[PDB]
Amino acid sequence: AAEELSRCFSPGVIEVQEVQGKKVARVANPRLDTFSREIFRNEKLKKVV
Amino acid sequence: GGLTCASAPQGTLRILEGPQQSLSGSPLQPIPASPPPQIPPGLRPRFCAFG
Repeated sequence: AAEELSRCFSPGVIEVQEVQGKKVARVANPRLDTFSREIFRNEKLKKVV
Repeated sequence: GGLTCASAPQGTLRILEGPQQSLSGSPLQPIPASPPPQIPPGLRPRFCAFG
């Protein structure tokens, strides 16, 4: 779900690191974001961000 | 020695020339249906924010 999150934003904003075997999404650079509000179409991650 | 009326004909034949029907195949169109408009592959964003 970290990758689906990283695709609902301008691509540089959510940098998906690999802290453990699992993948964690982190907000690397908020400034690159264009307001497209494409998370709000996800219906499961509009509650997370 | 003249011409006289003879016996009435017993039947009539009417001839016409006719060809026949082929199988129904119903080949509607070369490239058929209304083919849908669609996505160019990959595309990519052609615009970025400032900063």
